[PDB]
Amino acid sequence: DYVQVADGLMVNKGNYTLNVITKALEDTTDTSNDHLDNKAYTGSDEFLSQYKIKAKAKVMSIKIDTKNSLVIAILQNGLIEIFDFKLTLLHSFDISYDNLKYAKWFTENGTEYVFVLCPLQDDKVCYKLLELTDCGSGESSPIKELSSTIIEGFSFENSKLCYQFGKLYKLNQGKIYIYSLPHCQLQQVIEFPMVDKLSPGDDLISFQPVSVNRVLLTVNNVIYLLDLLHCSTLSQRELTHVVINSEKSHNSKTIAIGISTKNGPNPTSSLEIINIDVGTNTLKDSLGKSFQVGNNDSSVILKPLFDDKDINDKRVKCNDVSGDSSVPVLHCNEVIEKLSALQDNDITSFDDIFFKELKIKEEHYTEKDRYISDPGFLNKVLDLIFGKFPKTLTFLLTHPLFPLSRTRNLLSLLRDQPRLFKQAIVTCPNLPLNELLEELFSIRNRELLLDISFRILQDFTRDSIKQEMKKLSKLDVQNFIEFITSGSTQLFQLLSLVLDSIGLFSLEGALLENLTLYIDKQVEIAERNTELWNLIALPTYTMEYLDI
Amino acid sequence: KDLASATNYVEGNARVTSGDNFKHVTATTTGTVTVILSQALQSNDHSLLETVLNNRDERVIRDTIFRLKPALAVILLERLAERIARQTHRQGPLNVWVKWCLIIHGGYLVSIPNLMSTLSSLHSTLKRRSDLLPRLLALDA
Amino acid sequence: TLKFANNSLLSGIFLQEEENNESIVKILLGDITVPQQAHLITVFTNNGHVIVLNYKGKLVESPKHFKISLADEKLANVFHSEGNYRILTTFKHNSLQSYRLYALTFDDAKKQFEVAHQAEWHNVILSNISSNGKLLAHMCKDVEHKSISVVSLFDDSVNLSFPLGSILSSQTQSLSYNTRYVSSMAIDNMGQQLAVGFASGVISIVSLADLQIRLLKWHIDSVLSLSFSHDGSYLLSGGWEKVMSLWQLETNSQQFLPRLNGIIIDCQVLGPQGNYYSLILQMTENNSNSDYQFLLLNASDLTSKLSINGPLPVFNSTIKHIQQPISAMNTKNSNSITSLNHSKKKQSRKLIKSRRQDFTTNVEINPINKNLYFPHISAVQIFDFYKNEQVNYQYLTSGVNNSMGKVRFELNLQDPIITDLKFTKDGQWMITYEIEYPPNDLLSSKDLTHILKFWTKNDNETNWNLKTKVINPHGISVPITKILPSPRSVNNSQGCLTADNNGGLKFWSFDSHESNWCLKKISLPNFNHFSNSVSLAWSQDGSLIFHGFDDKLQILDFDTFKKFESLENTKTVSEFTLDSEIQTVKLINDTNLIVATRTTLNAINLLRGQVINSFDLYPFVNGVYKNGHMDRLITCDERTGNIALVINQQLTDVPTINYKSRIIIFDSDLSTKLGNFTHHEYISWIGWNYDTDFIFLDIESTLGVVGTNSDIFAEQLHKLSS
Amino acid sequence: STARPRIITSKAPLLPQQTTPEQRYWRQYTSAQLVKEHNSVTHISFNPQHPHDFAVTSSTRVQIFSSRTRQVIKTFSRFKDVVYSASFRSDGKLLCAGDATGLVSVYDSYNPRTILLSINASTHPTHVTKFHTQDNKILATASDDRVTRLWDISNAYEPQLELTGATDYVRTLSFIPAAPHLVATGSYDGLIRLYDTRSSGSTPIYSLNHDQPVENVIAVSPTQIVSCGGNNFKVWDLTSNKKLYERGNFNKAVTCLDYVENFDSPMQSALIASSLDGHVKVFDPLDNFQVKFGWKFSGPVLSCAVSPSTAQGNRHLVAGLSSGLLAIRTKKKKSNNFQRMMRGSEYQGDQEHIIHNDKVRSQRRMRAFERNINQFKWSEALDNAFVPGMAKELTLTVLQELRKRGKVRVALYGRDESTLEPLLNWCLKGIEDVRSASIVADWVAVVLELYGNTLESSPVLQELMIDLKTKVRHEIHKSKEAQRIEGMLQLLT
RNA sequence: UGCGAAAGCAGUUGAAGACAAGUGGCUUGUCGUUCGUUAAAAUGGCCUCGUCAAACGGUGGAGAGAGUCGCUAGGUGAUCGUCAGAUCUGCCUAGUCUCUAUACAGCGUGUUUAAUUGACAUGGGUUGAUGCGUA
Repeated sequence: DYVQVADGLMVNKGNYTLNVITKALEDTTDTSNDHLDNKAYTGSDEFLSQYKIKAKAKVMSIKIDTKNSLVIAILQNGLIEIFDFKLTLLHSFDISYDNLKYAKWFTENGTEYVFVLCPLQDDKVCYKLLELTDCGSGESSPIKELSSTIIEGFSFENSKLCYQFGKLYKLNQGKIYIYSLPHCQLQQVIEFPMVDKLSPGDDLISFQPVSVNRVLLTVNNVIYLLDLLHCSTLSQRELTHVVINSEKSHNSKTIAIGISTKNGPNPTSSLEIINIDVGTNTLKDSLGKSFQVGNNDSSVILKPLFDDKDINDKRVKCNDVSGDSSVPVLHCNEVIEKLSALQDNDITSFDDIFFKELKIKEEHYTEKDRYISDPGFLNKVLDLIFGKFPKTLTFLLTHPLFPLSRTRNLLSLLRDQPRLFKQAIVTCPNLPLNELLEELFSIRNRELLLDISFRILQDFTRDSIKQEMKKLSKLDVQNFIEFITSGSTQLFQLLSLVLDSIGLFSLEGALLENLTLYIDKQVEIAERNTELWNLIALPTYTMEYLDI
Repeated sequence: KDLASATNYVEGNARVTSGDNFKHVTATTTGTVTVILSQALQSNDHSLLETVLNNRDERVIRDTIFRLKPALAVILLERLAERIARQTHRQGPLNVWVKWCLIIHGGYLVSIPNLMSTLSSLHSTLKRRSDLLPRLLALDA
Repeated sequence: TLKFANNSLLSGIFLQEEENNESIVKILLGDITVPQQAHLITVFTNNGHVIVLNYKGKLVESPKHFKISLADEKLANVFHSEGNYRILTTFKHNSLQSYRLYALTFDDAKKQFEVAHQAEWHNVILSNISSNGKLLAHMCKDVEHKSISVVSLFDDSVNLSFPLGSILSSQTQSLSYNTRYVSSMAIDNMGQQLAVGFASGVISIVSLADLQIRLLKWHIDSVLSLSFSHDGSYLLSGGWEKVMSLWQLETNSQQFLPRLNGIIIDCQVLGPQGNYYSLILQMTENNSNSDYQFLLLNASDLTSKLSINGPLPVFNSTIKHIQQPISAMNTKNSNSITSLNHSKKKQSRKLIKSRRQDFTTNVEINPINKNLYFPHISAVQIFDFYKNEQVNYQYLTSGVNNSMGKVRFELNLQDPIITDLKFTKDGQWMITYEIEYPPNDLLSSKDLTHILKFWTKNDNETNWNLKTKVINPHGISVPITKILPSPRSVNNSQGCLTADNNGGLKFWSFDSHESNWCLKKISLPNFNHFSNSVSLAWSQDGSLIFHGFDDKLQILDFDTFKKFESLENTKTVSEFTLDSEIQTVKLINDTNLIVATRTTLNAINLLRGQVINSFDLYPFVNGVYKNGHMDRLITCDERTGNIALVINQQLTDVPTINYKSRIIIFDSDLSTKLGNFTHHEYISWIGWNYDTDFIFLDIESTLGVVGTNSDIFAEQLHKLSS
Repeated sequence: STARPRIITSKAPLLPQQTTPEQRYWRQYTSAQLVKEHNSVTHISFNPQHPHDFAVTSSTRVQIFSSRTRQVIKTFSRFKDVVYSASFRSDGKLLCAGDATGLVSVYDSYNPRTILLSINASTHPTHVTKFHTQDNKILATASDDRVTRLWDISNAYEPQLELTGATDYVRTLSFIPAAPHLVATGSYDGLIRLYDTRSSGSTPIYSLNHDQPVENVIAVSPTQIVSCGGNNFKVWDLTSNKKLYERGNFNKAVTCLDYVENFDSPMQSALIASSLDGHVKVFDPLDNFQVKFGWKFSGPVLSCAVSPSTAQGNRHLVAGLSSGLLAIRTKKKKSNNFQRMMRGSEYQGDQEHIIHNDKVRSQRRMRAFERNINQFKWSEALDNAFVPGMAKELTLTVLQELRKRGKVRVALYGRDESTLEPLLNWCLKGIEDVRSASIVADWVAVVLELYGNTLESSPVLQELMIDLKTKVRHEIHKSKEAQRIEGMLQLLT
């Protein structure tokens, strides 16, 4: 359920700006910013800050300081604005609002008295909720969502100071209880391997899933249902997927606990205090084709053998449709034991490998359909005969007659026995067209030309033939035209393919006139035998005789 | 009408199409007629398009299409394709024009990204002209 | 509706997995138990049970049934008159039956009917009984040739007999066997005249007092049904043209009724004054099933008052002792005068010995109003199954389907076959694909035409309108193996995806600008091998298409319509070669997909890109279905699982003509067989209606489903004023 | 029982360049009239109100033509120099004409003898004069003085507003059709200026840079206006000051435009454009100003117009040429005792409880081949095919109905020399077409299958078979060379 | 008949019994007969319920037709003539040029995306085909 995995304060800006992200700093004085330059003034600094935000103006900036209140700064002009203290305990995570969207006087200690985005505007005292250890702000109808370690969930809306909903959510010590990408849920990660999505409108779990592996710095991206997560002691920022018109590619969120992983875009090099290197450069979560790439958070493969429909009085099976048998006696233990019975001292003989395989699979030794087989099992026995031991006459005849051979076929030109090579041309059911075109244009001038042109026509699309038969020289195609003119239907359309794929201008003249004369007489004989196939009263006076 | 009476078959004004309309994805040369042809194709001028392609001298057609700008060889070919689709006796004289447009402008309309989608009407016309060739082979046999 | 299987009262008569020759052979309107008091019917079956059933109000939970003391005889019919009751019985040389007539009585012990045995007829070829049931005629085969005998049964008023060579002409003895074969006979309510309808087409009214004949020649093919009116002055006849004629026997003047959607295999006047005609129409464009339409009609304006019909599917093969009816020539819709016995022997031997015993059909569900659309031959029966009656019937090809009753040579022409139809997922358009066949013995007799049509209706009108048709989609002479409607995310569920047997794909979509359904996308490969083991599936997102060609499940995207590609090569497996050619690629939801092929049944996940489960199909479905019909044999849901379905042809102590069905369901990627059901009869199609049920079609077309002072004054006044 | 299905006429797959509804409607403007004028027709306006007359401005006279006879009903000849513009007021009551001496003279329409007032505008030639389209008593005249003037027709001594600001040769006015304070003027320097008349008026509020010297500016919506000048025309959104379409589908300069709305047409709106090379074209404003139909005329077309939106009668397209002539194409449109005896036959059930209706509808008349196929006269149906006055698709559909339905051989059994010659003489013509040639192939194959002895006897269908042989030889050369072109562009993929 | 792809690829077509005709047999042919095999014709054709006229809306068209001996490309003939070439202002075809009620075709206008109105007593009687010529 991952995404494209690589890369081992105003929240909607990017580059070409001066500093739309001014943030606090660990083990430093208070705060800083950088460019790709805006001034770094003070928002009444020197306190116990843990994050820093702005009023989406960058000259009405602040230092969100742990003193129960905050003031404004002047990071562009020089003229400050006035303020007013509400509390005096811890306002280290202050988030100033837009023009009357979401603001309340909640500092750290259950005193969420509602107010506005001003220095003297007030509202009701909505401090009714208990001691909440995870208070976030979302835009359902702009709302403070409190998750309390008195454990209980509540959701108040700071649009009319109205408590929308609330229940008993038994949330433990979390890792990141971040609001969702469309904001409709709460993604709260458990410590090692889990991330549960809860319904953040009713305070209830909606899908409690496990995660892939160790990940600590996790936050929802600007996506549909996708999150990013950096490793704890790792610079690996992977992506997973559990904004929809023209989504984001960079500058989505900045919450990470890597090696100073501030201001995390896709190319996240030029940081705000860190000056680090960059990583992946993809977009957000797409619909459903990127999950074939990010096919993670499940790695639990076993050896899948063919089961059977369970025998609940199977003796009344009513005229089974086989020839003589009813069910093949499945022996997967003997399938595994045939590997030990084959990987032995039959280093040049077919007495302890070919007889072993044809005893484990009692067939006609060139035929399918008496299957019980696994592709990993066939690949491992093919590896054991590709080792110390093509001189077996049963095993490597009955298993290119198997539709799971898996790309160990490249040396089929590199070994040349006539009957095994022609059988691997006709019947081996996955073949590389590179080797097929090389065998086709490495001509031995025989009927195996017809047998290779047959398969290269009957399992590859014509343009995929053309693009990969551009990869030829010109002596090959000149001798191919010469051999066709010297001395059939599939090779005529193969000749059409080579003429389509050599290109437009870079040709010669004598070969072209020879091919012109040859195919002129070819169309004449085709026309005449098509004609052959489509080609497959009394007078007034007579004089006659009769018997005497 | 009766309740047991079946509904008869009626096409009405249904558009019957084929499966092949891919409409959706100093001097020393001659005295030619290509200024006439070019400002026939810049507008949609069927009258002087007819007076330029009732010229049927092969060298005139050849260097006319050679002097033609290759950005509008595709629309000259579209006009020729529609005219041989409609009038069937024009296919003799006018396909001399369409084979010369492909030979001379063999680079522009191989660099165009959708050849069949851009000159669908030629593909459909030639497919319906050459599809019945076994039938009249059997007929003349 | 008196449902038999609703209660053990008479489902105990027949619920067998093997024996359906227990049949219902006559209904009478009175009460045979107690006379002179009727709103309830007494049904005689073909074995000897006599059930008395109330059809006014609720059915009584214990009917008045008896079982008459009968020999090995098998109940031809019963007969009523004033008071008395007769019965007729069949028997055990040359294969002919033998009939025997009894009379009934009941009164002394009210459990048994006592019988009397009037007479016998020791070889019967053909028989008919008059409209009042007062006399009956039949044929004999007693030597040089056959014979004809009429007998009154409720009295010895008349019984005569004569060899039918005195009926037949002198021309017929030097002519074909159709001129002397007789396929119908009828008598009137006096026994004065008799209608002999021959297989050559003529009718002959003999006058029974003096054996003088009169010939009526209109039917150009065989005469299949005759009846007289009550006064005997009008003769209804019906044959292979779909025209009911009625002969004014005074002036020999026909009145016709010409386009009756089936050949008339029985017609009779019905009322006391003869104000209704009841007809049986055999509807023989499909040769795989004998599907009869019951149609009475008022005689005044000849309008179909109360036409009755079951569901009409067309199975891939002939079903169970089905014989297409007699005619003059042996055609592809009938059989000649000779080949009925050889054809039934060959059909029994084909059901016994052979291997391709697949008679499965495609049925669709309209996703708006949940009625199901059986595509008949060149037509569709729209039929809703919450009242099991036909909505309507519509011709969708351009044949001679309706304009003409085809006869002796012309029955060797077939109208175009509708082989696919699918609705778009909002039920707004119906895509249909048809194979137009050419007539034989001309140059173009060996190239078919393939036509793909697009139909529209609003949610009120019952019949669809053709908005566009494309003749030869995918090219000339190439078929369409599979059409697939598109999900609600491509063109607002207004796209279709058609597949070739070259592996070519065409995406068609309706755009409003050029107000027609046009060809949007194309991916054609040009191979030199063909296979009709093609399947198709789409992601619900509308992003990637799973093209299950033979031995190969390609993965295409939708934006560039070629095979799927990521440049990072994050094990981008975009092909799955399996052990045999695949016939279902059904993706249950966007995680995983179930492939079914002729040996195994695999399942493949894509959020964990490998095989998760597999099952064994080869012992069950080996070489018995045609390649491309497992898609109609198995189906899915949108949330709650997937349905496999196998068939066991039963056995004796060799296979037989009897079948049983084993349907199984799975939830959530082949995890648990949480449904293991067995049905008593062959099953032909299963499919998910869009509200979490699965409907299936039995081979005898029962649709089943797998789911999840003043008071006495009032009484006496309603009596005395009714 | 049903009714009998009608014989469906064989329609093939559609060929390219089909007849669109727009071009069917615009092609039924026919019966052209050519009226030779004394000089080039420079302007033409229509009466708005009873929109049934039009004024043509030739040199030194203005002729009002009627829209039912197309003759000059009335004429205005008392101008001293070349009269340039002549338009009707929005009430259609009076007619203004700008003249080459800068003397706007407004008469009343349908009375050429009463000149109502003669505004003496600039000493330069006055080239465009039109009344307001909202207001009635103001008249806008632009001249070769690079300044337009708004005149109140009560105070006709000084102009009530003087819209200056343009650098060269203002040749067009226009008014914006919902805001009546808004005058868009267009000059030979490009630069459509437009003015708010409540302001000073010596400065435009903005300017639209058509790069070519504009020839006309009209207003389509209350928001968008179209300016023609040079080889193209451009459309401009006016609330956003911004160009959004440009069509350059001409060879020479577009001289004039006009626009139609809501009239009886498949096209809900139509802008037609006249362009100095012979062409007048119609563009549909709803699908992105795409061209739908056009006319070619016998010289450079200087001005054009159509009948207004409410024409209710004979509808006109008029185009005046620079050659000096005028082209009109129009589309057109027993006893009281006995009645008292037969009174009730027009009642149709108004006060009546139940109303029964079973009169069947009368369908189209059956042709002779269709009723013969119905009557199973199959040889007579073939005979009815090969009459001379039959459509080619009708001969094809009766051949196809006899092919699918019954028997080619039944239709061909009793024939001889004189009764086969129609079939083969049509097969000569039908072998050329793609849509017929399969049917022609199997019909000729069957007739030579079962008339191979009449081939020997009659020499006068031997020659018909030889002509058919050379026809199939030409057609097979064509069907071979089409496959060669198909391959030679298959090479170019 | 089987496997197939729509091409094709393998397989054929026995026996018994009864009856009919022809000359108890023999020959031939049938079978509302059985077992085994995967295995053209009896002069005999489709109902009434209302037609006609004029519009209108979509859908196709090979356009339905008429000219100009006007251009481009051809195919070819009568007589004479050594040919050269003459007269027939030689003929025919296709394209172009010009014009028309898009003349042509089809479906629909009962509700449909769209689009219809009007005439007529929808009878009975007598001639009407031997009364007719413009050929």
